[PDB]
Amino acid sequence: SHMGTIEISSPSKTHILAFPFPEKGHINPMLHLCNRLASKGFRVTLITTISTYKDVKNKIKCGLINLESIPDGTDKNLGMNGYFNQFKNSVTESVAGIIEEYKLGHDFPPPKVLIYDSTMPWMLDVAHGHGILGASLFTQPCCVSVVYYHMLQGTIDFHREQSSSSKVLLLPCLPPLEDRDLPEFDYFKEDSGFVSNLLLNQFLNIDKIDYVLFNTFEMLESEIANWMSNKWKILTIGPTAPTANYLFETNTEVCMKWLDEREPNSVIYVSFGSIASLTEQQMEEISQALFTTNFNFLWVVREEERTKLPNNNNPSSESFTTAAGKLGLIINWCPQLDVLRHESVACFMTHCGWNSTLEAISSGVPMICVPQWVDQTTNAKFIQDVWKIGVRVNNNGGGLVKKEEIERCIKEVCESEKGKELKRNAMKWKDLSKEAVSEGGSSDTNLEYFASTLLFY
Ligand SMILES: O=c1ccn([C@@H]2O[C@H](COP(=O)(O)OP(=O)(O)O)[C@@H](O)[C@H]2O)c(=O)[nH]1
Repeated sequence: SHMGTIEISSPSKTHILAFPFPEKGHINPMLHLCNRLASKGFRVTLITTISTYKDVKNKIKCGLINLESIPDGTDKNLGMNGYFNQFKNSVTESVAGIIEEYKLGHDFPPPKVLIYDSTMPWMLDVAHGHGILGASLFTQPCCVSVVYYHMLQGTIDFHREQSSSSKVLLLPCLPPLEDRDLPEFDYFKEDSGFVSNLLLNQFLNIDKIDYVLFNTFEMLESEIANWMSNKWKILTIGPTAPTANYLFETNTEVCMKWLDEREPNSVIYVSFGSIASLTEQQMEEISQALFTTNFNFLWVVREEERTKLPNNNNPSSESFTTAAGKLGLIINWCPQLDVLRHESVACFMTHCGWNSTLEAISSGVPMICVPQWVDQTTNAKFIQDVWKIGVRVNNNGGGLVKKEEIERCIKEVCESEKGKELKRNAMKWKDLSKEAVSEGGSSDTNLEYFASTLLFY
């Protein structure tokens, strides 16, 4: 006869903590990843600052994710330094308290891993200091991330005096990068060094991270992902957003109704993300282009940005018939993924934030690139010249993008034979995007590696 005990380690008895930096471009890929992990059966606790808790609570539906709030640690009114140092002190202690709370509880399994935003690398020390694994979630592509790595290593001169000559930078497994293709820190002026260090320091403890996760897929970034694979065991697990236990954004019904009433491939979707704020002159140039183009438009203009519009109680939305006989809608926020996947959307005029770029890739929507800072410039270079799914506008070579140049790009993407090829390329990358996260695809495999190895004794 036999006698003894069997212990089973399963996703249902495995507790994943996740902690995004409180900006939408960081929260959203983290949330999507939490949804996929919950679907595999894991217990998942999303930790987020109290000021983003409401936004996140309104978005998550059907249940599977356990939500915890922590203090903001900031007030958003101070300058970047201080807003950040207080921030790091505050969330270290509060996440540490959550970790210990769940180690001692009985409703949940003890935490086995903390998934933390890659720009908060000190959270690896919190995870290890409490005896649990640390997964660093990068929310930018491999290609721009490697540029930060090379910048941190201080081997090549990244200083730019662009006024006396033009520089082109060659890094391994990357295309030649002109000066305008480098991640853009000069916009931030005296805080350029601080923003820079934030992104560079993602790599301070790369050798010690238990899981390095990238919201990208291998085929999209083949050469550079492999390069990174040979140095670190990175796991490309993207897109974390679902293909065509979910996220519900506001104004979903409004935008879907409006788009349903347009013709297929008739709408330019315009958004500059959750953070960027364009000058009122830049808003003017974009306005006049969209009001004279041969297409309908849906333009997200955030509430705080309505004052920058050309034009006492800023409307939450505004409906238009344009000078070319088309229809426009300005709205404070939309379900961007549903919008990009709508048959009416012909192209995406974007600031080229990474989530916007990859959502567009996963939706097969070609792009007009109007990058503003950090990784957006590098993303635009890859969108136009590598993936060939969009066109980048030309600034005085920070410079204003004039309506005529915006119109140029709209006509190329939306009217020309070249535009038809960009669309074909975008549908191709969308299929590869789907294959990566389907069973046996590179991202499904890499995410299963993370999930399966979490169970090991
Ligand atoms: O009307 C909008 C505009 C943006 N987004 C989402 O907000 C995120 C923007 O992140 P991104 O990386 O593109 O740029 P960031 O906002 O960080 O500059 C993306 O997940 C978008 O889908 C949205 O849900 N509704």
